[PDB]
Amino acid sequence: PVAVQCGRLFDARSGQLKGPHTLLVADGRIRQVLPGARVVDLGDKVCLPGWTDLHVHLGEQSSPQSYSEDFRLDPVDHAFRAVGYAEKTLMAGFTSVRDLGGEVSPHLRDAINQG
Amino acid sequence: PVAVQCGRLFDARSGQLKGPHTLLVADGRIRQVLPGARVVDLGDKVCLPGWTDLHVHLGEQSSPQSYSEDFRLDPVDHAFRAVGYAEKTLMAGFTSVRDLGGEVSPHLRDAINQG
Repeated sequence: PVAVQCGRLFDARSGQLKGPHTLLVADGRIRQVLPGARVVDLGDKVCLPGWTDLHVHLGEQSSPQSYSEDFRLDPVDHAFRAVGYAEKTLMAGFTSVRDLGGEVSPHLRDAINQG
Repeated sequence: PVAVQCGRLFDARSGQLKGPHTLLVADGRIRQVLPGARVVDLGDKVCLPGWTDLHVHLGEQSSPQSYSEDFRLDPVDHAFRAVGYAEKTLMAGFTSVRDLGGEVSPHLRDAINQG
């Protein structure tokens, strides 16, 4: 049960920035948004929900050697690179993505969901 | 029957440069080498036998896009390029070549021999 302390809350539904707020997190879900249990301090930070990227290709990245690469590399190499690509995407603030092509993402999703 | 007039003859067998000479050409072969019939003047030129290149690949040429090209191009394109490559080779003084790899040269040789 971790209580997160935020100096400023962004209301996605309306589109306005509210004042200080306290979020109660339990069981992986948000329980209470009481304005104002381990404590997390973010007093000097603007609090926002996680971002979603509705168009990504986590199995690949463009390079000067991209086109010649489609006959030399196996999907295992693409998975080994997608590990780092997914970590980079998560650290940038995007907690969800929609992948729009490639047969490694269904396996990457299964691996991520299993921890 | 064309008589070629040469100011200086190179003797390949011995390796020395001789003096003026007259070659008699008939039936695609050399008949007489009399020292001295249509006449060809090369008085200011050193005459030498045709050259041979014992290692060529007339079906290809190296380029920055060479490796990515092995999955996109068909042998017909390679033949169309080998036409110009063979003309360039012949004009440089090489009347014979030994080709050491590629399945277009046996067809190029047949085409050249047929005229």
